[PDB]
Amino acid sequence: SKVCQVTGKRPVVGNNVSHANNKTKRRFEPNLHHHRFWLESEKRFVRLRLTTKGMRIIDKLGIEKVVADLRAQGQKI
Amino acid sequence: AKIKKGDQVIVIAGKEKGKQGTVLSVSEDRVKVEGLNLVKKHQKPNRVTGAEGGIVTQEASLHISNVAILNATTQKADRVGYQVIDGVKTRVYKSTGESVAVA
Amino acid sequence: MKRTFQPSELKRKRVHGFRARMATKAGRQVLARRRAKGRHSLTV
Amino acid sequence: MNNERIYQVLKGPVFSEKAQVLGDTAGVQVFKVDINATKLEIKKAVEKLFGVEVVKVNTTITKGKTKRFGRTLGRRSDVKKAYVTLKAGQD
Amino acid sequence: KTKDLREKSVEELKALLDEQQLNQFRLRMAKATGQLGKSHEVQVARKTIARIKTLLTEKQ
RNA sequence: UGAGAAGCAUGCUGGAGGUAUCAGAAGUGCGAAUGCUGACGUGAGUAACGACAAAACGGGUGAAAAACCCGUUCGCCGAAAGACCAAGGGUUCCAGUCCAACGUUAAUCGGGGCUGGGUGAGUCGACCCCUAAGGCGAGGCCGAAAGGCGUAGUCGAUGGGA
RNA sequence: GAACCCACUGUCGUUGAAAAGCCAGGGGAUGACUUGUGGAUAGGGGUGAAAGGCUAAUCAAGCCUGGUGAUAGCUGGUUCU
RNA sequence: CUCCGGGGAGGCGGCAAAUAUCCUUUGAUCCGGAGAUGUCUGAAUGGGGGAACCCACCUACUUUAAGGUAGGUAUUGCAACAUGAAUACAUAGUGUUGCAAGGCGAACGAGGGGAAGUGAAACAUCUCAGUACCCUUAGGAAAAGAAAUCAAUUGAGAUUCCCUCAGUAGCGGCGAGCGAACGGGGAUCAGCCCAUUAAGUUAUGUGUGUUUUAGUGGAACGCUCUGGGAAGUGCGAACGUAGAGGGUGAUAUUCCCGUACACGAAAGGGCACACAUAAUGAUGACGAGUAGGGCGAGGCACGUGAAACCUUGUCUGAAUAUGGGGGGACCAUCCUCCAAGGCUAAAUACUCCUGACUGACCGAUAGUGAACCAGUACCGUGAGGGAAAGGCGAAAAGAACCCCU
Repeated sequence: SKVCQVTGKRPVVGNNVSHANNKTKRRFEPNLHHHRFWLESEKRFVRLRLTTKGMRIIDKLGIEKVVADLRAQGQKI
Repeated sequence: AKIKKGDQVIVIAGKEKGKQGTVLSVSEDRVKVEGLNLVKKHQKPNRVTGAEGGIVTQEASLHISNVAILNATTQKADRVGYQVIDGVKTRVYKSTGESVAVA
Repeated sequence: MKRTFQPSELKRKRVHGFRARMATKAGRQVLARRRAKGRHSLTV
Repeated sequence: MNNERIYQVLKGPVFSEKAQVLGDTAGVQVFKVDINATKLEIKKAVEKLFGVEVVKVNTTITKGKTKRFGRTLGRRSDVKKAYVTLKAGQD
Repeated sequence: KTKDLREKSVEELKALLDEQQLNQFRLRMAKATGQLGKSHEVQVARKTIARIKTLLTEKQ
């Protein structure tokens, strides 16, 4: 499913609103994609499915911290 | 206020009120008394056992509330109570308190 | 003339049978509805 | 082949014209047996309980009839029969 | 008869079990043949087997 | 008896409940809605009795015989109106006994009611070993959830194997 | 030109023997052939040598149950003095 | 079937009589409690499969022929242990042991998705309506909850439910319609913690109280008339802490079962209180990719409106107590509060069920579809649809025997 491993973002629902104010169901999707990160402490590449906000959090906190946090929630990475 | 299988009772209601006899059987709320409440059965002859039928006479059951225990001392109807004498529960006459005379 | 019902026991059991109903979620709801109504026969 | 099972194997004899003819002419005994009994079980039960020697066993199953008694419909049970051939002249 | 069986030991009980089973089969065959007037002995044996089994379970 | 919706008395039937007065509440009044359920009329003892292959007589039984049984004649099918298998049905199979209902008539007859019998395998078929189309599918990939697809496998005869 | 598969004409039948048939004639009959068993495609979808044909005697949008006692400026009916 | 307790003359369940055989005062049938047994299918879990069937393996014992008994053999998640590639360390993978889960069920709760018929006398904004329906998942309740909340005499003091405020202020093709809050009166009342860790809660065992699962005793009426039968007529009595109800050949406080009242438990369960032993609360130590902002949407009674406040799909992005949030555009001043970490009873919602009682509720075309062998017969490939059918008599005393056929 389209779920980010770092933030938990997922598609949401909303409306298309026309100029005549007709309303139609739509979805908003995350900016999801796969990326490989070098885990030094284990000497290996780890593949994650995440958003660009997830990348910003990784740049802010470091990859090993995020990996430990994810393993703390029972994720197999 | 039970009535048992060998008691001497007197009929207090019905077509045979005023007569007495010996209890023959007690089942549910119906009682059979010897020599009272006779009916005529038209028994059809039985093929398998022979014993050709006929008109026979036999007793019919009455409602248990229509008979009363007979007190031998006074020859009157009476009610029945219970009393614990020694360690045994016993049936007694309510009118006088004497233990019921077993026959 | 040829009529609509041409019986075959194997086809009957494979389309409407107990294990066929149990295999899907909607079939399990069918069985639940018939148990609730009290049918004496759950399946063909 | 436990003794309990051996005692449950056989149910009773069959009384009929065919069974009587087979018994009188060909040394064949007809038995009613348990619906799950096997030929080997029937053979061992007969050998143990009647003290004879069995040549071969033949079995058949007849489905029970469905009859309407009163306003209700009922079905009888299935019955299994055993044709047991005895060696030479026995029983 | 239950106290009579309860006084007994395990070996005697397991012997009586087989004897009662043989007797039950004999009774069934006799009734099926049709040389039996009283059928209450069938019920007596049938209940005796159950009593012996209950006592065996209790003792072991 | 009263102006009316109605009231009062009493004979017969019936066999255990009914209820003044004044208040109170309403599932409170039926001829129609091609209204709803049951019963019964008219048509009327009228149409019809389901392939135009076809019947006749003697004897029997029986309350009763055009239709059942036995016999002597006549006619019809014969690439099916004969004999088998699969599928489907499930006791309709055989014997004794009965004729209310069922049988487009009667019935002593019956695929009808009741009672009792009857299906015997190493070699026939199934089960079993093997696989087709296709199904399911450990991990897996994808998807708001339910779920979709699919690898290794595992099922699946209409086919191969004493 | 038989079996088999079709359905061109006519009489009959139309509360039928039959909710599509019988009879007399008719077309194909080694092929783009007929047929058994088991599978696949599901409703604004399927399939169609194409007629809006077929999709369980139902098709210009199948059937069942729910929303549901839809709405009807329309028709009918509306009970003692 | 067994043990314990109750009870004291009959009994062998019903349709369904009778027969026959039996059991029982050496304690039967029956009633209550605790055990024993408990085939096959079904989450079905050894593999498979057209549910109630087909085919297996392993171990211990046993049999002598081609077997029997007992146990084990599913998947996934977690923990430990063993083993183990590309690849040297490793890791992936593989296996064993232990623990846990899956399914079913009325309503109520929380969350993820989400219509149209209809109204507007047409219809697209709007309404219907976050309704119907689908999906996931708790508990006896759930959710919420201890102010970065309201108010505006500088006052109140967590959450939830009811009455008012009020059809008011507002929103709205300013149409049809939608519709608050402040304040006041009630129900119930409670606060406690962030690494040495609190209130509380859940299990275990013990000790007290209460209740529950059989039961026992339980008063007092006679004459007379009518009558098939008296409980009804006439006359005269008795009990009452009992004149509730049901039955008895017609209408009974004194005929029967009962009723007021009094008494009762081998054994077992529920609730409450106190204590003890675990666990949990509790990976959490004052809250940064956070508050705020641009773009697109959703929620607020509030439809972009002068539109504050809350949530976020996308792009960004602070200060950090000399600090920060709110008071319905925005600024200044005043007042008030401390977000980016948690736990918490009651007042509230419901009835598949069990016991007692009640009705200006129905009385067989009514009341449940179903008073009766009913979700049955019957209809349909299937999902599904879905009936009709109560009454002899107080007691079978249910018509011996004769006659027509």
